[PDB]
Amino acid sequence: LLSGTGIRAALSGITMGMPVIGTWLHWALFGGDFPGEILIPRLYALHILLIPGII
Amino acid sequence: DFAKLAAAQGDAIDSRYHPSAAVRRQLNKVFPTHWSFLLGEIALYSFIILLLTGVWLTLFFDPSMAHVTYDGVYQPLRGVQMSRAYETALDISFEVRGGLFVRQVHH
Amino acid sequence: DFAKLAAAQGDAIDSRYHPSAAVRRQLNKVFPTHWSFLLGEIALYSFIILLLTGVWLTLFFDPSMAHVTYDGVYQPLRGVQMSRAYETALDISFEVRGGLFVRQVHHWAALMFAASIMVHLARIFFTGAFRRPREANWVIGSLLLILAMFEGYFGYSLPDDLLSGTGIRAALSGITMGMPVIGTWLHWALFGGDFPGEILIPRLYALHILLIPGIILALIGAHLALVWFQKHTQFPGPGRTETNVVGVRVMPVFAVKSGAFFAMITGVLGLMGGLLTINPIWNLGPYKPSQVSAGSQPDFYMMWTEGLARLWPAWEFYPFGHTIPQGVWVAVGMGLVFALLIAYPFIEKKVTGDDAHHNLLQRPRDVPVRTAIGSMAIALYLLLTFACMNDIIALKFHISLNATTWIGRIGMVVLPAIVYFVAYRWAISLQRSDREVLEHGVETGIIKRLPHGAYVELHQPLGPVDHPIPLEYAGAPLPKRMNKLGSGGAPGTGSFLFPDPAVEHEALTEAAHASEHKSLTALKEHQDRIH
Amino acid sequence: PTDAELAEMSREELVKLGGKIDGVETIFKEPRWPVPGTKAEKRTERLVAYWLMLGGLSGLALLLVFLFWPWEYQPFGSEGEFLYSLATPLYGLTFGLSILSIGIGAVLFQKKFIPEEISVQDRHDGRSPEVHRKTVAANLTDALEGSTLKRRKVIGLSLGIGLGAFGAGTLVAFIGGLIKNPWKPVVPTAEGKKAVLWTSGWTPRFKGETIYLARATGRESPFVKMRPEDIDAGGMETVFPWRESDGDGTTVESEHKLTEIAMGVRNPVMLIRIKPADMHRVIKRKGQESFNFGELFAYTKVCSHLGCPSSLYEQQTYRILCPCHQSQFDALEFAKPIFGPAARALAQLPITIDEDGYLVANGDFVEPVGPAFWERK
Amino acid sequence: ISVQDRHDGRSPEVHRKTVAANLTDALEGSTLKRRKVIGLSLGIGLGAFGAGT
Amino acid sequence: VAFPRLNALSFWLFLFGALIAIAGFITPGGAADFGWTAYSPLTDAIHSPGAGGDLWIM
Amino acid sequence: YAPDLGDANPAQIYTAMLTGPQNMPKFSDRQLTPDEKRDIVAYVRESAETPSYGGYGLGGFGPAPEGMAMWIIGMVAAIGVAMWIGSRA
Amino acid sequence: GVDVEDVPSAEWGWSHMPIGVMHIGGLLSAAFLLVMMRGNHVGHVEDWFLIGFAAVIVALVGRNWWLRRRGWIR
Amino acid sequence: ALSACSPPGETASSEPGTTPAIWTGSPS
Ligand SMILES: CCCCCCCCCCCCCCCC(=O)O[C@H](COC(=O)CCCCCCC[C@@H](C)CCCCCCCCC)COP(=O)(O)O[C@H]1[C@H](O)[C@H](O)[C@@H](O)[C@@H](O)[C@@H]1O
Ligand SMILES: CCCCCCCCCCCCCCCC(=O)O[C@H](COC(=O)CCCCCCC[C@@H](C)CCCCCCCCC)COP(=O)(O)O[C@H]1[C@H](O)[C@H](O)[C@@H](O)[C@@H](O)[C@@H]1O
Ligand SMILES: CC(C)=CCC/C(C)=C/CC/C(C)=C/CC/C(C)=C/CC/C(C)=C/CC/C(C)=C/CC/C(C)=C/CC1=C(C)C(=O)c2ccccc2C1=O
Ligand code: HEM
Ligand code: HEM
Ligand code: FES
Repeated sequence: LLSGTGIRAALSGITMGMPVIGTWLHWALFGGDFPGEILIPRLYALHILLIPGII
Repeated sequence: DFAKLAAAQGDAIDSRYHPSAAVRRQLNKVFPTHWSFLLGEIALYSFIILLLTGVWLTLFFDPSMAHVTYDGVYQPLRGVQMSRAYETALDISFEVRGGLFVRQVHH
Repeated sequence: DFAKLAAAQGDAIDSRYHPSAAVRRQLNKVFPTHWSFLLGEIALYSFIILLLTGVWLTLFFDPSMAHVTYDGVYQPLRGVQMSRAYETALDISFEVRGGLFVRQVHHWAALMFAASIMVHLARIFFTGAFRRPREANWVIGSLLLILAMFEGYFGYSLPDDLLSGTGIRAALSGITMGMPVIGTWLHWALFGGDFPGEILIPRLYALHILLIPGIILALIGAHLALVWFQKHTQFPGPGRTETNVVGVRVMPVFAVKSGAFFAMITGVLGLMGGLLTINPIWNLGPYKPSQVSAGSQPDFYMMWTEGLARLWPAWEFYPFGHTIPQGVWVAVGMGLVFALLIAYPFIEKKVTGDDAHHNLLQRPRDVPVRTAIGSMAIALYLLLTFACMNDIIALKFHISLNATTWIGRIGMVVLPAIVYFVAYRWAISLQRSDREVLEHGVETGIIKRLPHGAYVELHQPLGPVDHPIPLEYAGAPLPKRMNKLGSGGAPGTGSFLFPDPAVEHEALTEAAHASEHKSLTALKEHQDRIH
Repeated sequence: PTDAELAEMSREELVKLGGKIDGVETIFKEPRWPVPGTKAEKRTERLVAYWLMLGGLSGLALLLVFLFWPWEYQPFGSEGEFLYSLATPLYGLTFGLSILSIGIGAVLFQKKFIPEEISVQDRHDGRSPEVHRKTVAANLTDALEGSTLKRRKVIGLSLGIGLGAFGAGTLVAFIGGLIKNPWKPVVPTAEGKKAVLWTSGWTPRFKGETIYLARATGRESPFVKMRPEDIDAGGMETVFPWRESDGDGTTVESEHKLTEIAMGVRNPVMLIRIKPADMHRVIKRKGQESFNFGELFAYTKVCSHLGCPSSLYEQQTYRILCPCHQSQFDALEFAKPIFGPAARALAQLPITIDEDGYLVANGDFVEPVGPAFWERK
Repeated sequence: ISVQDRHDGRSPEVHRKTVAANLTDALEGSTLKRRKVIGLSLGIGLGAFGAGT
Repeated sequence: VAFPRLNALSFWLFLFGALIAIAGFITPGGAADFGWTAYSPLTDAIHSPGAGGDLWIM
Repeated sequence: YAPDLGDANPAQIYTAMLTGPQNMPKFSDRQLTPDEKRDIVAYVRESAETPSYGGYGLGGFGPAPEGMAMWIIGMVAAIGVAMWIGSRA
Repeated sequence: GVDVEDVPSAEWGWSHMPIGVMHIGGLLSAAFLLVMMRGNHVGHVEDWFLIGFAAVIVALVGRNWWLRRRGWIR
Repeated sequence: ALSACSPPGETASSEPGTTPAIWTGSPS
């Protein structure tokens, strides 16, 4: 619940609110509206491989 | 035994790869001894820990948003609709020996 | 405008990091230009493709064994109950623009990765590049081969479909379960319980996108570091010696050649990923323990294993209250093979007592025993691979399944021996052909009838004549056609339809002839002076 | 060379000096077009240009085809399925053609315009010079000798003990989360709690449980009871252990139970009706002489070799065949393996009929079902 | 207490001159500067492939 | 001979065609079972439909 | 062997299910109901008549033709390109 | 273990295998072909194929051993 | 590469066995 609230507030609301390309960014990232189905797998692939590799 | 063995291993390594000049250059590198020059080291070392425990966590975590009913050992959440990721996180915490410890060390 | 920018950037870089000596050392490094020395690079470039496409595939794949109903766009699977991994693989193939293309490019890149590793291993083994000081580099290569095999296995096991799930159940479950003392313990450590569990796919996904790729990346880095600082081998030749490298410097010939080869390999992989279908998962359906298909084969780099399990004859043991099944043999088989691959340089070093530093490669014909052993191993591998595919061979080519089984069983004994004999004799016969050329000169194919009736062939000596003085073999290839020594001349310069004026033809032909003489002269002077 | 005379070296001389410092001598390097102003040079330049331009136009085609082609999947036998089928081949064609043409242009530029060279580098391999080897050996030996760890056996022994103990503890606490006992009794049974490998869905659970052989309809109610007359002679059926208390797939718990019985690796059973004209040929296994109900025999659908579904029933030879490794069992001889890598017979399930006549299992398998392991027999 | 020399800042002049010579020699002997069409088509093709990919 | 390479080609075409025609025994249906004269209606896809006859022809 | 089902009209499929000729199990009208038989007929015809989406279907058998294609097209082309770029001797 | 007359490029690489390895290899291959007759199969054509191939292998090994023992083959 | 062993508990029989009795199930 806590981390889901954090995802909604920051990763979703701020991304959605941006100008011209904001909702486009939100729908590219979440694959749709905020309670999507490809959010946790996407964050998992970003978090165990992508960002650690770059780091 | 472990003197002639070390000499033989050194001879073999130097005949195959001849790193003596480069290795000696690395051994003679001088480093200042101020305590603050250790701060960066901390950021490195914890990172290594984050890798090790991290790999361990990948052996039990399932990153899914599919809905399930818990049906586990932790009573206050039995029969509760959750996600597969939350279920496997609870399984790391409660079902795996040392899973909670590895989770807490990682965080 | 860009010259001043280049000069200022170089001055800033040198003032900040002073890399001039090291950069110049890396730019002047000389790499031999033999075509076979490119083989390893293929395994590199495909691997890079495997990274790139791989990252793409990680943005859409959910590796969950949870079961859901499809309700996707693919009608012939609407309402079918499947795992979440299979549904997400279907969504990649159908719901993401270019997702099918990325999947197919990824699978084709995996296949090319395995195949090019095998061909590079063949090159290394037959040329004798595993010899001192390059034994550890052979060990690293063997580890990379094993890791790539298992990485590809896990990869195509990731989408839980009927074929990959059947392969998982057969190999990774049945063989593991039957191991003598710890088999069930290994099975329940890996699967978390019985085979149709709930944790296998996430675990394989973690192993396959992060762990094995990381290990392979580190091993390839160490591999290429060894190749770079243990300078490349070379074949014996005009200007070649154990103490030098003859070729081209990195800047710019080698860099441009490597970049262009990368681009061409990417082109081949993209064309195959577009025009050829690989792993059409939606035709197989979700994995179900109650269903199986006739054509049950893994990707080719694993096929040999199944062939072994298809050919070994139902030999099981029953100690005091315990069972040792047939699958155990297969496991041991693989183990032995991998063992026999890792420690080959040390085996040959023990057998021949040859522990000398070696930088000049051997032609395979000059080492008939090792060539015979390598041909024997290749024959056995091919036979096991085809015995894995003996059901398809039986269906297409009219032959009974029992016939192919017994051909494979008898062959895994008879065929390697025949291939050893033939390869040994063939290598020695190639040696004899080299000696014949060196001692009589190249046969030009021209026959003259002498006034007394003698039919003679015109020989072109490769050295002086006393009949030529017989030259000494120097481990290098010899010409056997006269067109390869320049006798075929040059065509009229032009555009394939219209000639250039004869003055330009004369200028270009004379310049090229002068350049060829200058190059040969330079090599001759270097050879004469160093020796 | 000094700064003054470095200031007065041509680029060729500086390249020669730089190569000589690194140990490299370029013994041959000549321009590709010594003769100026020829038509052949123009032709080669235009050839390289055409290859690079084909790469550019194919990249543009990739952009256009990706953005504008109709890519969405189209159902079977409809309009627009040809364009959908061409969607992915066009991506492959454009992408591969573009990058392959760029690579070909680069190769042609190297072969035709970059000057041909023959450089020679000295390996300088083998043993290091004695100065380097002796200095590095002296540095290492001096570290070990000034450390004084050699002449302090208590510290060395304690260090070895402590590091080994910490490593052992860490390795155990690492691997230990994965180690599971396969023989922990977790499966209920009409004879208590039993290990997973000893049990399947056919194992009765309350000492008189009616387990029906249910066919998979492959649809709400994917399993249904079936009668002996629902199999014609020489016909094969895949049945599953279905009980009354499992449901019909309507409620979510019913679907969970039906899924868990359909996914049981040791659940599926092959039910075959022998033609009576061949029932004289049946040879029965010791201890299973009464497991068939007339012409209907029931065997496991799990190969005894490695657990694949041995699901190819040849009626005219009564041969059960496993496609994974081509094992052949004789259905007329208690599924004895007559060919392949299988060495153990398939388990036979005892069956009968209930009062209503529906086929039911008359007990449990009289042995473990799947592939063998250490603890079997 | 050990003391090591930095030997940092710019490189000795010989190294800088020889590196610049090697790089400009590559770029000049390649003769790509006087091939306007080849350079232009290379830029266009690389950019087209980059945009498409 | 006039064409020394065409001669070796003839020999190898012999060897491999003979092997192809004889390999019909490897088929479960067996090799050609219609005589060496291959009379017409008996050789159709209906009568003698196996693969050994096709290997014979080729 | 079990033959390729592509060139068979629906009535042949239905009667092959209904009367198992030889080493085919016999699927009676109660083991496979007529609606089930028609569903199977529909799926078989759809699978026969569907074009491959990923490109050229390599016979529809899986990894064996895929590996043969890789060894005979991809690897052959790669080795030929390497021979073009590199040198002999 | 070979001469320049037999293997021209003998100095350049491993070029001899002791004939004992080949002889015991043939005997072991024949023994494997024979022992493959124990197993699960109704038919006996494969047994005759195994016997024939084992006989050929044993005959080859016996002839080679006899000719090296008498001096003709070296 | 060694020999084969038959399973100790996989013998054949000669007794024909009795036809299975009609099944009755306990309520629970
Ligand atoms: C280089 C490795 C060197 C160190 C190896 C690690 C040390 C091995 C022993 C592990 C230490 C004990 C930790 C807990 C182990 C324990 O005490 O298990 C008990 C029964 O052990 C025993 O008597 C002794 C175990 C005998 C070992 C058998 C050896 C087989 C090994 C070699 C094969 C496994 C290979 C693993 C490869 C990994 C594959 C994946 C990449 C009963 O299990 P169970 O009643 O099912 O309860 C479960 C909880 O135990 C458990 O934590 C779990 O978390 C709970 O879920 C629960 O199921
Ligand atoms: C890289 C080149 C590839 C070019 C691809 C670029 C083309 C662009 C678009 C591609 C669209 C896809 C092409 C058509 C779309 C398509 O898939 O067309 C199949 C046709 O396939 C065939 O046979 C026709 C065979 C002719 C193709 C020949 C080329 C094959 C090459 C690639 C093989 C070389 C490797 C050789 C290996 C061995 C060499 C070493 C010894 C349907 O045949 P069908 O008549 O329905 O029967 C089938 C049966 O399995 C069955 O009868 C079944 O009943 C049917 O359902 C159907 O599957
Ligand atoms: C194991 C065994 C003995 C098999 C014998 C069967 C056979 C080929 C008999 C031929 C008759 C004989 C023996 C002739 C002897 C004369 C000679 C030397 C002939 C040489 C020519 C030969 C043997 C060709 C066969 C090549 C061969 C067996 C290849 C393996 C088969 C493979 C890998 C098929 C894979 C494959 C399949 C199955 C497709 O359906 C498909 C569909 C669309 C595109 C590609 C493919 C594809 O690649
Ligand atoms: C800079 C590096 C990293 C940081 C800062 C980081 C941070 C975190 C944090 C704070 C959590 C929450 C843990 C919890 O609440 O249980 C987490 C979870 C997780 N981490 Fe990392 N991590 C890093 C690297 C890695 C790596 C390299 C891996 C894998 C190799 C990994 C695997 C995981 C997994 C699977 C989880 C979810 C499991 C769980 O929450 O229990 N992490 N990460
Ligand atoms: C040597 C390296 C690799 C090999 C041989 C390999 C091989 C494969 C193969 C053959 C498949 C089957 C794809 C299909 O059938 O559709 C696959 C799937 C997959 N690969 Fe890899 N792979 C490698 C590296 C990677 C890397 C580094 C990543 C991630 C960065 C990755 C991500 C994936 C994913 C997510 C899947 C499953 C998704 C899907 O099947 O569409 N792979 N792999
Ligand atoms: S699993 Fe059935 S033969 Fe291997």
